[PDB]
Parts: sequence; structure tokens; C-alpha cells
Amino acid sequence: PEVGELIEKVRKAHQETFPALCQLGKYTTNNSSEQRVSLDIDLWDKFSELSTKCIIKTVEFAKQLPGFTTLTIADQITLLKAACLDILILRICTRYTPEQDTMTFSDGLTLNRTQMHNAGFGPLTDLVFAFANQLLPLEMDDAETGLLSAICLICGDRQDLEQPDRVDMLQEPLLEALKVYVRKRRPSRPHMFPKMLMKITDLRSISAKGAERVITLKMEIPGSMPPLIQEMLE
Amino acid sequence: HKILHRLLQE
Ligand SMILES: CC1(C)CCC(C)(C)c2cc(C(=O)Nc3ccc(C(=O)O)cc3)ccc21
Repeated sequence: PEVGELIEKVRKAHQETFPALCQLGKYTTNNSSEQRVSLDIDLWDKFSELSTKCIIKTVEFAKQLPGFTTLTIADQITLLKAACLDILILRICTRYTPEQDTMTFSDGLTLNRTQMHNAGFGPLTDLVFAFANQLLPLEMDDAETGLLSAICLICGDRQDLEQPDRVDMLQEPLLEALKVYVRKRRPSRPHMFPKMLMKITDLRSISAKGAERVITLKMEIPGSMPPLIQEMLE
Repeated sequence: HKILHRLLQE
């Protein structure tokens, strides 16, 4: 009922801000395709640009989540900054193709493991790919990926929140909504919901190493990080 | 957070 509506709003929010792999015209590039290097500049340029576009979509997504824009502006910002890498990493891993060991970005750009490494992932590469491989067999749909993204974002344990209890309260209906949706879709598998939740814990771990990678990449890249990336991650 | 503020309004 009221749970049904919350699910539908979150499904729509995600679907409308996230093109699926099947919808995209995959294309490749020859850029350092086979040799691991510390950084490929042309790949970094494409990757950072796509990242900027994805952050914009993530904000659009957040604004469609019930109650999000009712939080203080300071808390909306704090939540978005804290969840930024978690959501980006979830999104790119959602477009993993095992056969060629590739991930596909929102414009269709399809990079292999070596190119992902070369683009900026560096020491993060194998962990991110491990995550993608463990995500895939869960067979999540838009509602489930959308809900997990929302649960990751609307988290009351983030440092520097003005109203953490209020954030906790807003998260409660999302956890309930996912629990009831997952058991509807997969009645035979009651172990699915907690296995879904531990992806968040995995994501948190990866994004912590991600913040370390932001540091080391800044030393490697030619100029400065793009302004929006700076706002989110600095 | 100039850009983020702008995006949050729109
Ligand atoms: C931590 C590090 C390496 C340094 C700073 C940035 C560049 C923010 C970044 C970004 C991602 C990421 O996943 N970006 C995505 C870009 C585009 C899509 C899409 O098109 O769907 C999805 C994700 C991962 C790691 C890192």
C-alpha cells in the first residue's frame, strides 16, 4: 500500500537517472588497452568527465527520494558528499560484463580491467571488480538497486550531521520497503535481504579506500580535479 | 558548495 508507493517512487527515481546496460550503445577505445600504467591521461579525462555527469544524476536521484529535500540544506550536502563514491561505484559495477571483464559508463564507453586501472582506479581496481562479480548473481532490478542507493545515502551515522536521528527515521521506511519487496520477488530465498545489506558494508569499505585514492590521484593528474568533484570529495 | 547548492535548488 503505502510501502508500494515508496518502492515505486524509488524505482522511478533510479530508473529515470540511470540508463541500463541493455539500453546503451557500447563502444571501446584503444587507449592503453593492454598495458597497465600508473595513469592514462586520455582515459582520466574521459572518466573524470563521466564522473561529473554521474554526480549530477545522483543529485537528481536524491531530490526524488521522499523526505530528502525536507532535511536541512547542510545535511543534504553532508549526505551527498559522504555517499558520493558509494553510489558512483554501485552504478558502474551494475554495468559489469564478466565475459570481457568490462564496465560500461552512462554514455556507452566500455573499459576493460586494465583500462579501469589506467583511468584512475589504480589499487581500487581488483576490489571494485570483486564487488561487481559478487553483485551480479544477486540479479537485482531497478527497485532493488534504487533502494540500496537510497539506504546508502540516507544514513544517520555520517559525521557532522545536524539532525542524525531525523536521518535515521527517514531511512527506516526504506529498509522496511526493501525487506518486503525482496521477499515478494524471491519468496524461496530469505537469505537475499541480508546479503543485499552487506553490499553496503562492502561499498563503505571500498569508498574509504576510494577517499585514499582521491588523495594519491591528485598528486598524479596534470592540473586540478573538476570543480564538482572537488565539492563532493574535498 | 556553490555548484551543489545550485543543483539542490534548480
Ligand atoms: C575515487 C576516484 C578513483 C577518484 C575520483 C573519482 C573520479 C570520482 C572516481 C569515480 C568513480 C566512479 O565510479 N565514477 C563513475 C563515473 C561514471 C559512472 C556512469 O556513467 O555510470 C559511474 C561511476 C570511482 C572512483 C573514483
